[PDB]
Amino acid sequence: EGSDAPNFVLEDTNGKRIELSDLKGKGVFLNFWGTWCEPCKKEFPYMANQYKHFKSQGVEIVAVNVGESKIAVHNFMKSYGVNFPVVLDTDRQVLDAYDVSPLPTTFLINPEGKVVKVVTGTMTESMIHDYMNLIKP
Repeated sequence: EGSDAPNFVLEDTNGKRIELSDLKGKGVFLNFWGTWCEPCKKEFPYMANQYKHFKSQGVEIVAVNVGESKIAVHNFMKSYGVNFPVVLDTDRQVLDAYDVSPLPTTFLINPEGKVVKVVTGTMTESMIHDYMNLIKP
């Protein structure tokens, strides 16, 4: 069932604009994070490993960075082996549209574009696997 996921358009660290509604038809694992955030750091390698399994099953990750710069985010991506889309919520407009407080917070969006599950806090690799299975087409 779910609720409609608020649409947004944000850049990646190359300046490419990504619009959430353009990912309809795929599951979207929408993860809010910051470079300073320890529970975020812990789960990033798990996300990358699971993405290897689920990209070919029609799950996309969109990891929304809260407020930091292209260079800070680039450096983090390289350090953590990020192999999936990362966008920059430069002014917290997307954070606020999702009503996110602590980091990380994750929204599991089905192929219809509806939020079916919300997860606050760090996620184990087993949990991430389950979450991606939930939203795959």
